[PDB]
Amino acid sequence: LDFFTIFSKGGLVLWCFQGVSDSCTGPVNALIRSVLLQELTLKYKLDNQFELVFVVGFQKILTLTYVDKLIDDVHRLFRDKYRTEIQQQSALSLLNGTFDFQNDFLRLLREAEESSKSLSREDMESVLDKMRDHLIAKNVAADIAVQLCESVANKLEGKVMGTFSTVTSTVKQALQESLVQILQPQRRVDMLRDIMDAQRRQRPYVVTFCGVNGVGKSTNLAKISFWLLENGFSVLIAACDTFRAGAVEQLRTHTRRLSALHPPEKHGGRTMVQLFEKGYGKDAAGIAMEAIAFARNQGFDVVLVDTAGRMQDNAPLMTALAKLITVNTPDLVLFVGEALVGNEAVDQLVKFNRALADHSMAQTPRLIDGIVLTKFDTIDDKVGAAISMTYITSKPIVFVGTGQTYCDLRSLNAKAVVAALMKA
Amino acid sequence: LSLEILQIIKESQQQHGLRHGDFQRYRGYCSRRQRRLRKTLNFKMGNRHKFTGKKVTEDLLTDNRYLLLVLMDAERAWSYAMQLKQEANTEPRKRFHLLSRLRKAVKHAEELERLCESNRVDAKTKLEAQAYTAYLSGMLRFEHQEWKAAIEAFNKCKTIYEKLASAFTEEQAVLYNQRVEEISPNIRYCAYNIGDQKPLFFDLALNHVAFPPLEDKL
RNA sequence: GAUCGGGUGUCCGCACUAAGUUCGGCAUCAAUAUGGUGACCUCCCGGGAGCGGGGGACCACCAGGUUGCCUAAGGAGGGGUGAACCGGCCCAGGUCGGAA
Ligand SMILES: Nc1nc2c(ncn2[C@@H]2O[C@H](COP(=O)(O)OP(=O)(O)NP(=O)(O)O)[C@@H](O)[C@H]2O)c(=O)[nH]1
Ligand SMILES: [Mg+2]
Repeated sequence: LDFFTIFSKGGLVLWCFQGVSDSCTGPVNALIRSVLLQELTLKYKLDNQFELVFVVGFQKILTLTYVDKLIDDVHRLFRDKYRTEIQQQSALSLLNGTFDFQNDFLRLLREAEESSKSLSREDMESVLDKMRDHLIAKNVAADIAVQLCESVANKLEGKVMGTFSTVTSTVKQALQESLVQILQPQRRVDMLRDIMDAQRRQRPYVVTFCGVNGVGKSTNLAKISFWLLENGFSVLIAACDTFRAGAVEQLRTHTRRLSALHPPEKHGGRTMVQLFEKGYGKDAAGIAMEAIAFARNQGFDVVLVDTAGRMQDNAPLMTALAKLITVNTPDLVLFVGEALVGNEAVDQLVKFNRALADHSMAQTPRLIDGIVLTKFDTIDDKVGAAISMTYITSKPIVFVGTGQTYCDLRSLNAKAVVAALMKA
Repeated sequence: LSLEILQIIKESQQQHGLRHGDFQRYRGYCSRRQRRLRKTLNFKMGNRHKFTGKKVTEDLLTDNRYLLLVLMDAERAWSYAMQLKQEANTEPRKRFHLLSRLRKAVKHAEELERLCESNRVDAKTKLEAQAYTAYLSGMLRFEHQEWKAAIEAFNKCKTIYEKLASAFTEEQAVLYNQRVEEISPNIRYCAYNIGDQKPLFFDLALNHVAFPPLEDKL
């Protein structure tokens, strides 16, 4: 154990250890991996009763059994010796308490280096099983509904319940809060403001639509082409789907239908929707690079790159797709996944994001930047495909397709999707 | 001439599994890497029904390409031992098989450091191979579970890799200083347990062609 | 800004590479501490037999605790046959010993 910090959940360092040698090295990266990213090996132990976190830094992962016994005795001596300072609601009990735990830890560390030489989980057991069987039947991935349920027996273990609460309604509630915060990815988006920033180098805005076969990449690409034209934007559809029959005439019917609603006469006199196509059988990274150089020269604010649908287990073809998105450097990689897929929503995005970073040759690789959740009008409340997607990926559901026309494109109501999923 | 061994291993692991912790996939990419380096360059060890020892001699080291063959033997036996460290948490006998792959990963890297001692290789790959040996000897004597023999070949690997940084440009020193910083966390743990007892080029000299000051001429 | 330098990537029965796509061949080490199994050899001791009590010797396989003058790699993996007499075991009937 080279490191040990104990702070509260309100972000207040109570006590820290870094050895007599220098001091206080890496207490912030310790907090980040251990509390920030969970809602030298850097692990943690949570006291959820009194809102404490016990972050430790060690090597030789095989000594994890004695490092866990040292966090358990330090956690038992800390919450007993300072039970008065940590049990009060006021943050002025911890600001005014004196946590001189250095001589108690040096004794628990030197003594654990000789061994090397309320709400329990039994109560919350039955309701975490009825909630896991409700998420799975409401189309949350089978294992996403298992980690979700265990994030809640952890969060409420030790904690006292309200004046009017049961075992059932507590794990049922903190599972809704751990589900809205994970369906709240660490990302945001914008509009014309974002193409003014793409004009800081005088270049268009290139979005890449990727995904598995039949989800709605081409049809929702046309709902977003109608949504960009509605905001006054000219969009050049790059037809890089050269692995199918009628993949260019599908996009040419979308360009004929969109250059009818938004013609040059009703736009100022200039072309606003135009298809860039090179036929079938051509390279999809060569038609895409020609359409970015063509939209720059012909003045198209947006390029919407349509790619062919593929599986998730194709080493010679997820190589060519991951190399396309790595090299083309698109502004927003939009994974298109249907709201009808079940447990495959996890395997699609994990292999789609693992490919984009493997066959990438950068330091920080270009990963999927969002999700388009299509066929939303087909599940009717079996909505757990939105949770399975923003769970594994910490990327937002940029659009939610709700039909086949251009007007069936919605923003995500992520609050009522967890309220429908956590109500059983 | 040159070989960036550290850049070779780091971008082959992040691309073939080790970003998500797949040592079984990284070793299989290492074995297919070596088979296809052997089938292309016609450097097969055995023929059908017989085996002959592969000896990478000094004459074939001009290619700047056969050092990657022995390195893919060092990275294959290293990747197998790290996978056997995850399977030894539930099968503690797997540790005996782990330590037999790490003694032959330093032996390939000690035979690959002796090959780089040739005069046909620059002053960059002799020393990337010298201290890739001293890094695998500090990880084997760290898995010996002796904390003292672990900081002896880690402070040796740190002092070698730092002697290589100071000798060249601070831009090429970045690779050798990235590897002293790469093995520096392991040195703080063994010191805690000893004392326990054509590119685009612009012709910017055409913008310098201008008139002399014509104030004295009026 | 007329011709146009100066230079590339589309066209090839092409040149060399070697993340994958696919089916085969060959091949796959050894020593220790502990216990176990199966056989076999050689002594005592009791009995009217089938048998019962005990002392050693040797062989193979086996479990799992340390290991190597061990590998190009050598798991203490998973299975199946174990029969027309040759693994062990539980062995109906039958059968041999017995008054039983
Ligand atoms: N009901 C409904 N249907 C949708 C939605 N999004 C797409 N679809 C339908 O799903 C079908 C698939 O269309 P398409 O756009 O070609 O999907 P794709 O992913 O491009 N297929 P490919 O792999 O061949 O490129 C179409 O019939 C389309 O209308 C949606 O939100 N709701
Ligand atoms: Mg398509």
